[PDB]
Amino acid sequence: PPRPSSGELWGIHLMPPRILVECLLPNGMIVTLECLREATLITIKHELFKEARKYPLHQLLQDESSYIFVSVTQEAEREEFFDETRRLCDLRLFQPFLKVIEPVGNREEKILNREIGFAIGMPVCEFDMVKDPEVQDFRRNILNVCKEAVDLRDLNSPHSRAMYVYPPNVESSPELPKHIYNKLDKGQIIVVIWVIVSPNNDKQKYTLKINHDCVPEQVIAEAIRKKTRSMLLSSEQLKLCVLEYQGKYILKVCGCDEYFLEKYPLSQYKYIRSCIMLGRMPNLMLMAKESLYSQLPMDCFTMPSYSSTKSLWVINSALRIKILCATYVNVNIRDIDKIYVRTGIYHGGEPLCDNVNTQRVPCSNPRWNEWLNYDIYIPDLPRAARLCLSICSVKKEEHCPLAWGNINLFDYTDTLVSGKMALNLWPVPHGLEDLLNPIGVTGSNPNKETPCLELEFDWFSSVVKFPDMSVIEEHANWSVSRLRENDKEQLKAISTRDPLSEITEQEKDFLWSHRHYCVTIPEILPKLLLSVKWNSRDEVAQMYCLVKDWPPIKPEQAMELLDCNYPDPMVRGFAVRCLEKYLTDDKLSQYLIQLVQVLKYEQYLDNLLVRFLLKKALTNQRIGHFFFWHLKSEMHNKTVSQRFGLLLESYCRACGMYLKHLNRQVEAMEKLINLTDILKQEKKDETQKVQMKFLVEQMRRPDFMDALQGFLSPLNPAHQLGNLRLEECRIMSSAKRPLWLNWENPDIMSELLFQNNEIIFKNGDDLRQDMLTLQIIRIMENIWQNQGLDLRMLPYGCLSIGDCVGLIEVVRNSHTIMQIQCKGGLKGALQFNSHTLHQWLKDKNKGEIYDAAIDLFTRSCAGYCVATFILGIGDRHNSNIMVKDDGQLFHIDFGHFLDHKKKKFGYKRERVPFVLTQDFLIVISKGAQECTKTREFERFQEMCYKAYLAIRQHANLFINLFSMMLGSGMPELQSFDDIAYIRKTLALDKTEQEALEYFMKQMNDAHHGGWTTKMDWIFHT
Amino acid sequence: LQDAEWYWGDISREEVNEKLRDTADGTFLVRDDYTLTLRKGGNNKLIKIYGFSDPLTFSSVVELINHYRNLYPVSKYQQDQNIEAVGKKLHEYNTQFQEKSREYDRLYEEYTRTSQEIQMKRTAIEAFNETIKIFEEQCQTQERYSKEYIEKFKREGNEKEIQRIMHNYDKLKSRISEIIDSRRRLEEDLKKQAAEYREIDKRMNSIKPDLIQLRKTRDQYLMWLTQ
Ligand SMILES: C[C@H](Nc1ccc2c(c1)OCCn1cc(N3C(=O)OC[C@H]3C(F)F)nc1-2)C(N)=O
Ligand SMILES: Cc1c([C@@H](NC(=O)Nc2cnc(N)nc2)C(F)(F)F)oc2c(F)cc(F)cc12
Repeated sequence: PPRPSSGELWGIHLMPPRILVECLLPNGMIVTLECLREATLITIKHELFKEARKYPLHQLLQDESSYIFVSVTQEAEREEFFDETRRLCDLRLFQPFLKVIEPVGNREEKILNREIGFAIGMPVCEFDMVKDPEVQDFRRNILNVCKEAVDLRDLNSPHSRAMYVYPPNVESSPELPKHIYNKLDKGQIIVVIWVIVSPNNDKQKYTLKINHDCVPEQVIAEAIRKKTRSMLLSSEQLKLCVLEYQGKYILKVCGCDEYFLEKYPLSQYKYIRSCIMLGRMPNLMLMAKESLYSQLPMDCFTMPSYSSTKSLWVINSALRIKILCATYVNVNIRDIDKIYVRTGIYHGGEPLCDNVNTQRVPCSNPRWNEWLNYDIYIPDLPRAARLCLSICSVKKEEHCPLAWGNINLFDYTDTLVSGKMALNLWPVPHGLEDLLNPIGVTGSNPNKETPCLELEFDWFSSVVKFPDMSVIEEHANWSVSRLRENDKEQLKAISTRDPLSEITEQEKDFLWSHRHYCVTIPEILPKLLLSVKWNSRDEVAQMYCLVKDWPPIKPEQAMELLDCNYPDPMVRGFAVRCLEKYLTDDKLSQYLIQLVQVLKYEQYLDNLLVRFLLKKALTNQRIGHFFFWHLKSEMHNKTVSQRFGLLLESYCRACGMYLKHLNRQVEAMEKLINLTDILKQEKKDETQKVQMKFLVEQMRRPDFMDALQGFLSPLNPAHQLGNLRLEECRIMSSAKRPLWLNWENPDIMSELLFQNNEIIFKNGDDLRQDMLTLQIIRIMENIWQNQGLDLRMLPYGCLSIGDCVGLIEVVRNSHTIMQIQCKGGLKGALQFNSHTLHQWLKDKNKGEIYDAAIDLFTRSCAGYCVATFILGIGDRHNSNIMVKDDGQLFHIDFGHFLDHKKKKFGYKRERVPFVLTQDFLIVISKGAQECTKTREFERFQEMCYKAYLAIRQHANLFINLFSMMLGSGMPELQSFDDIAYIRKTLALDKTEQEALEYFMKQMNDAHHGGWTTKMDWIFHT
Repeated sequence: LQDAEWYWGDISREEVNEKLRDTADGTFLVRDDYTLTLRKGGNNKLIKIYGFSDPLTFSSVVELINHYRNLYPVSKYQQDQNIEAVGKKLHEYNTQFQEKSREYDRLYEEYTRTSQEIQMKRTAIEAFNETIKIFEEQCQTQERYSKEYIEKFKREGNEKEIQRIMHNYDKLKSRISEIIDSRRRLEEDLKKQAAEYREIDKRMNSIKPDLIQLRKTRDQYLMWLTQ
């Protein structure tokens, strides 16, 4: 199994500088060899065979290079160590010993399997030894997706391969808002091209001034024109010369590995558009296609070693299941009286009938041996129907659960299963007081140590299968053959209502009645689907027919149909089809975290969503990267290990050379986890100067230097990480004492972007909340920008790469409000100046620039006021808020703003009070102390007004992004109850004009609390 | 009508879903326009309002219910256990609850920890098993090869080299016995801890209902002081 240690040896983080290893020889001798911790296997094999001549049977030992080492890893696996460059410390050994053997099978195959294993954090052989035919089916069938993807990639080589790697980093629309266009000179942009001339990297630069919407091929053409200037060519010779050569070159961003390989307007590339909006001057490097195409590997895809039915609608009986007996259950016979098995049939978390219990039975012996009869008929079962059961204690009369388990009533072959079934059960979540857990994972606990409940399903003298579509289409016409002026107005007004809005049982009938009209308002579909009665086969079969011929909808809307409320496979395939056809890679990348989460809701391993994502990951390596990490981050998790592992296996088997790069990232991350695990456990008492010494000492060693230099940033794999600057590495003074790391940017032209690449590694905290909050903030900004509201946010990078381990991107030239005040020389004042901040900006942006900085601060300040309100981020202070030198403000450190949300001992609801500090208002008003009535402040209030309304106007999208996360694992996004707050902030129950005034009140209420003395800044006396 | 017991002001749906949790199909309450929440098939149905559909037969909301009555409701009042003694027991039932609350968390701190350590041991044992298998194959490799050599040296007078072979052999098997001994001492640690787990579970399942009913009664003592 996967290991919990990152120790170099079982239950030991660091190997002593030298250790004894027992080397079992191929002539059956055993010698003990003292080794360096950091020694390679080649220097270990050399030294062994030398000393092996002292020992008997030295005569049988063939050439040193005829043999391979074997040992047992901390995953209890026989690893054959093919790559002998590897060091003893990096071998992940259980017990310090090696066995010298003759290599056996297909070397190529075995090496790749190891690489796939290491990558996914689980050995491939564990999958081979799994009997579930669904598993082994998935493994074989999914290679269709892999073959398709690999074909696309090597279809129009080598451009296609360069497209997979280095896909264009592009906005979703070419159009520019006016605030962006007005930023251009005259619809034009000044661009700097670069070329590497001499072997020792001598650089020439061409400064073009081109229209913003020129495609890269035209940029290159204009560059050719500038160089062929003064070569006595005719219009014809020149025009011919550009045409011939404009497509023998590609542009690349100087400083990172982004390329402009596709015919999009230059403005549409995110790097350019950023430069435009930042007022910076794009520095692109020009090179020949061969220079890139030659560096591409041209990888090869090995195919792995693993290569009487009655319908359901002709079985007119009531459903019934038999609870036989459990093995045990962990209940005290003192205190607790009796135990029973509660059951229920469910469609998602909607029950399809009444829940049915068994008779009471004494704790000590659980045997029931009775048929439970269920209040629906076998044809009336929907396709996504599930038994959800548990075992309960009974002690007024206080019921509680013990163990629980859920089952798909049809398997993945559409086969309504029958016969005997053992079901090893799961422990209850933390705070779950409910008798049943239908949201929990469907299937049997792979922990066989757990209580095990046997079941019997009714037999029907043949295999029962869910009907074909033809059968279901017919029955729709059997089902039917048996308006007003304010009606159309009414069901227009309930598509505009949000998903979290509550629909009356009248409105459900209303919708169902007018279901044929609804096809003309196709965004109503989600609501109509909630009006369906899924226990009624008659309604379902008709709805299947509507969905089949339903108009596509925006992918932002199709997404809703992938959350927990829409279990039906037909409804889901629709969503996947909408996504297949209308979802840009831009948006797929932007919403990838939710799309990965909702894989967990899928009933079966092989499905349309998985096949869609897997294809996009294997087609676009930017997507694939975060595909891999979002999955890898959860492999520790009992519940999803097997699914995600299986999915990771398919990815890693077809992703190409990137598997190699991903190993380098993984190995680096492992060393960081181990190193920091030490600092957290064994040296938590030791002082922070002593820790620095130890850190330095370990990072110096050659095994660590090799591991953590020359790999790609997981935050952004366009960025290379070169040599470590250990002098700049340090332990930060924050919660969980995270590492601050620093790498040289090894780009030939790094000076034109950034020469140092800084990442915060944080071992200890769950980062999923930060990830999600930042994503939201990004989306908010994307909405604003696209509508032409120029509010600048700063959603810096954050990535969970494991169980409470992740990276944060550092932003340069930025400081907490606190840090800014201390810089200005406090003078020991108990209260901070309040003009200090504005002062700091003036000093930083002198004269010419000044107004631009205030503008940016005003715009950023506005975005975060609105974002912070809507989301209810109450917990802001002078070390959460940060400001860049240019004036841009942003918020950091989320993941604690929900800690005080739940009531307690009746203390009323903790209001999230919208306030803005006086220091910020002063900056907005350029130093005026009457800063509550300036033009600056009105213009600012207006920004906030428009922003608020824009997010409100897109409320459904945010609601759906949160809804998809509910089954994830985050303890703070558990139920639709947790999201509800946003309805209050956006005022979804009121009018638009009432909401604006609500927000206007809330905002004007803030600054009534001005001149609040704040009599001590450290301790808040 | 405002006074009548089954009306619950204008409360959120989380609060409502909480109370309609785990009831028999029939139970109900009204809340704010007026809507009526209800159980049917074990679901929380929503029904707007005087009447539902076309024929608006009724004059007030309190009548409407009572015709469909011909359903046992949730009560704003009915809190089956002077203002002075009740103000005391809130400090007593809330301390009794909060002492168990912190005892449960510490039980969970053990529960979780103990759960992981067990899974670790199970991995370790799998490892030892594979380790030991490898040494056992090394033993059979030594027999295959030393067979032809031990007979040669036995055929010569040379039993100096017999002694050298078997010094290696004795070390190997002595080593095996030590590894088997380590697996065994872990197998007992695993079985000891698995029972420690099973026990920590039994205590949690015994303190789980105690924690619920201590919250139910404590919550209704607050409802008496605010009414
Ligand atoms: C020179 C140094 N620069 C800096 C520091 C922290 C962050 C940052 C930049 O920007 C990236 C955003 N960020 C986010 C966080 N953190 C966070 O989100 O939680 C804790 C804290 C860090 F300790 F991880 N820290 C930073 C400074 N001002 O002291
Ligand atoms: C849950 C959740 C939210 C909700 N916000 C609040 O409930 N704020 C609030 C209200 N009252 C108090 N006392 N404290 C905080 C909401 F945004 F959905 F409304 O936002 C989240 C977010 F951005 C990220 C994430 F991982 C989870 C969430």
